[PDB]
Amino acid sequence: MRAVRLQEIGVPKPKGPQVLIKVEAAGVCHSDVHMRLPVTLGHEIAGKIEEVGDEVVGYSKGDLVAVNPLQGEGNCYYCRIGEEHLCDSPRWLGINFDGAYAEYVIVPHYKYMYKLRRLNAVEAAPLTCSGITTYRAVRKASLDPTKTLLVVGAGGGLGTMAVQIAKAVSGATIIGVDVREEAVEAAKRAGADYVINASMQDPLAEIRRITESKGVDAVIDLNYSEKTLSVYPKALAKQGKYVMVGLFGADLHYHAPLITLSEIQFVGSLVGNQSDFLGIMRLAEAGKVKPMITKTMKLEEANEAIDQVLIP
Amino acid sequence: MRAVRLVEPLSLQEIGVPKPKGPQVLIKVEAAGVCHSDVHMRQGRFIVEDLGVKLPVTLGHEIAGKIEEVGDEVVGYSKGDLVAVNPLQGEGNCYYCRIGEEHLCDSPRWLGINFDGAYAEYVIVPHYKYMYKLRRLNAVEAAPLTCSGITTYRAVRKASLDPTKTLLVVGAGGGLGTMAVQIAKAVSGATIIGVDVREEAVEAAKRAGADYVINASMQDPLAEIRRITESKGVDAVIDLNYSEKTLSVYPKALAKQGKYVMVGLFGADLHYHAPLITLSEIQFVGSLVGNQSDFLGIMRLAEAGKVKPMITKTMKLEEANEAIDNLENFKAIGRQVLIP
Amino acid sequence: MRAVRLVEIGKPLSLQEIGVPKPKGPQVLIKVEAAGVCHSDTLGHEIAGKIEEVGDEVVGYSKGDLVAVNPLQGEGNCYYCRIGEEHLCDSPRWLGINFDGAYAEYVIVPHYKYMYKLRRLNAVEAAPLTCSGITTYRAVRKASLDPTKTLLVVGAGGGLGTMAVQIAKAVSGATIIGVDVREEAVEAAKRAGADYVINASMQDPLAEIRRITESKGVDAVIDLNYSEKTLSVYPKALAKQGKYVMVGLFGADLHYHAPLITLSEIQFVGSLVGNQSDFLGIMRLAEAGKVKPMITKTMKLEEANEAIDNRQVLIP
Amino acid sequence: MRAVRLLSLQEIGVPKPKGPQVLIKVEAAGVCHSDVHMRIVEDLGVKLPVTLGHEIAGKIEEVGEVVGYSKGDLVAVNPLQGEGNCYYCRIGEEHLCDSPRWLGINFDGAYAEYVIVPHYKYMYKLRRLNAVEAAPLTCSGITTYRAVRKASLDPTKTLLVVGAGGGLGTMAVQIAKAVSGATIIGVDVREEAVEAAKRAGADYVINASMQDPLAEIRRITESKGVDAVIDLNYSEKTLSVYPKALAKQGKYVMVGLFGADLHYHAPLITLSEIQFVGSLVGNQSDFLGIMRLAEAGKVKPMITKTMKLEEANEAIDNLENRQVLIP
Ligand SMILES: [Zn+2]
Ligand SMILES: [Zn+2]
Ligand SMILES: [Zn+2]
Ligand SMILES: [Zn+2]
Ligand SMILES: [Zn+2]
Ligand SMILES: [Zn+2]
Ligand SMILES: [Zn+2]
Ligand SMILES: [Zn+2]
Repeated sequence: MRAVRLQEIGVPKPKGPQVLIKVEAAGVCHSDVHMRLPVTLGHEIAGKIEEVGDEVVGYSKGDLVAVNPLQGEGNCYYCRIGEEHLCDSPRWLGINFDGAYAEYVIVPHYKYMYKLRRLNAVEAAPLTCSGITTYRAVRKASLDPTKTLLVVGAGGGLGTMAVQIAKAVSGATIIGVDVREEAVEAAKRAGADYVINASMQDPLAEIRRITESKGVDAVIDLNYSEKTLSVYPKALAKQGKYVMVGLFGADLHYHAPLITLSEIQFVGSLVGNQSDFLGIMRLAEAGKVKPMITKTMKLEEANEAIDQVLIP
Repeated sequence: MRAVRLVEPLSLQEIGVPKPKGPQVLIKVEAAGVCHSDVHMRQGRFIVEDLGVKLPVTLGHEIAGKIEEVGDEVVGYSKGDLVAVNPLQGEGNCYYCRIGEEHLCDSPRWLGINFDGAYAEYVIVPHYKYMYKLRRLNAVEAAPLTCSGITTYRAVRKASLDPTKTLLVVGAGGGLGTMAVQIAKAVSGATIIGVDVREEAVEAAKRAGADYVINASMQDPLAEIRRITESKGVDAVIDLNYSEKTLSVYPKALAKQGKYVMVGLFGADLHYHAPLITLSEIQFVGSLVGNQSDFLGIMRLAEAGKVKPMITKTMKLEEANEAIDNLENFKAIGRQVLIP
Repeated sequence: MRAVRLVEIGKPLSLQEIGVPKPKGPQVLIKVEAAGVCHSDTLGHEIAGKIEEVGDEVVGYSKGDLVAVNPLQGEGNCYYCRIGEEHLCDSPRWLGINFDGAYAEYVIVPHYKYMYKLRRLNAVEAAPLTCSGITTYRAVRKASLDPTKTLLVVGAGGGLGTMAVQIAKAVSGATIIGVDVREEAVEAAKRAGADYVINASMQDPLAEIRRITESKGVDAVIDLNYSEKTLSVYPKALAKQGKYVMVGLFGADLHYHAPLITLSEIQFVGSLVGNQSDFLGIMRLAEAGKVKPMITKTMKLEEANEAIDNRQVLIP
Repeated sequence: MRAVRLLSLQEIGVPKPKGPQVLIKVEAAGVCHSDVHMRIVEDLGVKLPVTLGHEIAGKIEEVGEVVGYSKGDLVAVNPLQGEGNCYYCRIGEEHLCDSPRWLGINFDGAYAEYVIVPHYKYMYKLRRLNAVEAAPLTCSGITTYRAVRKASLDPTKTLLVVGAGGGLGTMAVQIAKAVSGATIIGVDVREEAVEAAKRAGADYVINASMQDPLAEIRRITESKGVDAVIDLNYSEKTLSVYPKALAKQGKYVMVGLFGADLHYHAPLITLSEIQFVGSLVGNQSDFLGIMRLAEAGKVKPMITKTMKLEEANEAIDNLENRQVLIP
């Protein structure tokens, strides 16, 4: 089979709880940029089951599935308490284990799969990464009907998904902020109750009016920047939670007395566990959260994409 | 009655004794704790602009004493009862008051801050529900609990501890530190590591109940923490009275999902690389005071003897300015309590 | 002013002519525009109207303001008031129960903090929320729902049922199964947002649930105005770790085999009213249109006895 | 090797550990009332014969992929292991798995000289405790630790432990004392039991044979009642009496399998927001918690009586009328 690695290799044979998948969709995201041994990339997997190991239960050849790529070894503290995404020595498909940048891919254990019924491989693949990430980020915001949330860059891919999830799972008031009329509009279509265009308005001033000067109870900053970190924490209400997600090389700078006086919290997040995967997939399969705007490409265009869902 | 008040140093005035009406309670002060917060008060910063403070005002937010007279609406308390008081009282209408976090009230009634406090012979408690009847503790032992006790109790709760976790208490040999160690020992089951910089402070942390203690002046603290936790790091850090140094050092001891609980008002900034926060799911959380639930918790622990009173130094009401000076010039080791 | 009051147990309410209280301090005098009436029934615990006058200590409210009121107010000193669960206060001040209510032209609200400024809703639309809204909002929270769970609402086509369906739909992301006992009630459950619906008087509820949940059962059941029948049937639909939230006051007992409880880690939990946080939540949702007002029937204050005889909203 | 299976003593072969499996040389096999019931097919899909013993502790004889463990290590084992695909396994509640692998129940247990642990992650290296002290913790320890967590205790609350002087009761008292800060009231029916509850750490003890327990509980709690009751091995009597001691919002944590029904007036439940919650076993988090406590000496081992592997049936008989078998 073909395989873009960090070639023409052989097709692994599934044994035990393993499952061999015929890749129908291999998502690509900025994380693949940080990657670029040998190792096949592709941590956003979706496809049809080609063959299952003798021990596999509940799945048959032909089944359409999406896969949770981050799998813990089980013995460490994080695996034991149920936070395997924070495993000390994880098995990460497309990162430290061969991924979906190929015609076929092996899933260590069948429990990490999710049978697709409503979505197709292309619509699901991105959910195994951005979906899990965003779903956990909303969970960390600790929202309820009495609260108001601010989603930064609400008109982007991650932003609209965050708005959709928050609207489908919390009942909180949602304020989306972006910088272009188009994005602001995308944020509104995602379900934001209020939208702000930082390019035509002072977001803080607008947020202060919307919340009657209280500020927001949570901010979800997906793919934060030095700019966002210096601006949006100012919008936090007392006890507000600033949920940061991403890997940009920037530092958090905040006056300590402001944190203690207002009991604010800065919380980080990046990926997610089986519970997060189950949640986003149930939502997507129910249509409560729509698939990301996607652009399909060929497997050979992998490098191009990195320079988007690849279809073997 | 006599009363030391902030008029613009504090001045000893001779004002009248308020008469309790309705739910109000008149208390004959037996103990008036003094802490660094009173230094901020005397400096003005932190009050008139934001806290609605209107000079002159009797300071003293750490109250304990005997009930002198009660309002006709007061229920469950009688003259002669010995009580401690929760000084932070919400107005009720704001969001924080509605969700039960009145200490974060938009316009609180704060005894000793924007309402007359205990630096006097008598003090009025707006509503009797803010008191706690003492049975085991005396006024002197209880007064500091209304401030440092509530604060530390809440900080421990924010650490989200459980039997599978390990906590690090920074400056574990100090007043606040030993209190945090004791509370964590009594309410969580977590492994407790105390760190300080002096042999006597380190020993005090041990006596407070710490499972492990570290003298950061002798051993590299981070390396010892890694050894004790077998490279995992700690699940929480409680940094009471944080400094520029502690904030730059201890967050590095955090395990994945670790929570760094900062308490205090020192003029310093938190500086941390964002990718480190997201990769490890760490959290930086602030705390300063506490609500009725926090007060209820610390008083129950103290009354049961599960948490010991702070090392105290009793002084007279007229020595209020002196007590506060000892705090400005950091020459006041030991909780100073005024006995009117 | 006019005011229908309970002058004698067993006997009917009497329309007396008492004086209009004068608001002092934090108190607020409301010109009643809507006085809800429910089975729980100067009475009137479902209050909504315009502010007539405010006490000298009132802040944030002015005469003319349209407001809804949380009738259950704690004394503050007891354990429950201290931890923020004042609805379970040991000696509460309950408007319309042990304190004069809204069955009159004017009513005094002990403290302004218990009010909520109406901006989208009118008095009639809001009054019911101060009771059924709070109750249902808290019941949904106790169900501990999330997107991977499924909720069963019993009697989902009724007034409380449709409200519970709407709230669960607007705040949880959970799959919702609604069941009731007559077609009009069933169709109403669908309109309320239930993903699946069932008529228990026409078919066996337990088999359908099994099918829908693919034999897992439901993660939570909210049994509004439970009965001897519901309690003997629906707990059987619970999945492992399922929570059975019972709401109501009917004279019936809960009877369940203990081993079934331990083996599945199920929980039976009761709920009846709610606190300031629940009131804040339901008002926020209603004012935002995320949950619609109850179907109401307006009547006159004089018809109090009549209404109790038979959502009916009295209007002075 | 010898092995008492479903009881008969057989002479079967010693399995060979492959992959993540671990072969343990059993040094302690706890026995509890659950084995009375064992001695399940149509349900748990039990394929007879099967070696009992779900309370495992011993030395690692051989490791299969195994990482972090070596031959000679002393370990205790979490016997309840989920298959992974079901809802409960996915959300981290594998003890409630739809099709679990349960050592000593539907998989060969410790009633033998050797036993296979499917995956090494279910073990816990012993440092302070010996095999005999640890074995019971894999069952009663996990169970009681989870029951205490379900009580939702905190320093502002008070807990009542029923039968506080028994094996499970003192365990519950000790765990609650070490992990919550709640005030603890232990109740029992004999002077000696009441005494055991006190030594366990109870702040207050009640001899229900001398004083009316509900009355004493009200006096202690100043008429509020308790915020939680942990009723380990409940009976028809406990369920009819103690729920009356619950304060508003109180949680009645029931644990056990006795054939009794819960009977309570609904209005009482709704008016007080009380909760009846069941529990029986526990997950990896529960195992980690109880073992950390025990290994730190914060919770003491159960009073134990060691016996021979061949006395398995006798041990179970004794229950029908903490015993640990030593191969
Ligand atoms: Zn990705
Ligand atoms: Zn791991
Ligand atoms: Zn102080
Ligand atoms: Zn307030
Ligand atoms: Zn009503
Ligand atoms: Zn109360
Ligand atoms: Zn057992
Ligand atoms: Zn399972």
